[PDB]
Amino acid sequence: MEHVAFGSEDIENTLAKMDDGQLDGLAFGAIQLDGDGNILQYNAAEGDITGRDPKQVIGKNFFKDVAPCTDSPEFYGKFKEGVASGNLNTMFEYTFDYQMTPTKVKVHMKKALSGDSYWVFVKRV
Ligand SMILES: *C(=O)/C=C\c1ccc(O)cc1
Repeated sequence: MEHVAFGSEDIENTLAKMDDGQLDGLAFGAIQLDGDGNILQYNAAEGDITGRDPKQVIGKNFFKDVAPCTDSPEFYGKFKEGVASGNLNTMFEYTFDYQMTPTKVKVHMKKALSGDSYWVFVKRV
């Protein structure tokens, strides 16, 4: 288990040194999106929550194909705004319900230390 807490203020610095292998050790879901919403990373933990096979969704558009239930002003709206503005740090509850049992979750989104990469952290509530 990779000892990193959900909601840590310096999470993006800590996660900068993790490979996909290390990323699977987190106690929470972690997805890495590019500026266009394509999945660059998607760890085992999130997969436990959504049922998705991590290595299968990589390279696919999240908002378009993986998780259409996040295609809303309440989720997709903030991401694109964050991307545009060049910064993002927001926390809010949500419910994933596409092709799965409705699961109330907490979502944390924040720009990565990298230029055009963005994190989506997910935990059960
Ligand atoms: C809403 O988000 C529904 C499903 C879903 C699919 C994939 C991932 O990663 C999260 C949620």
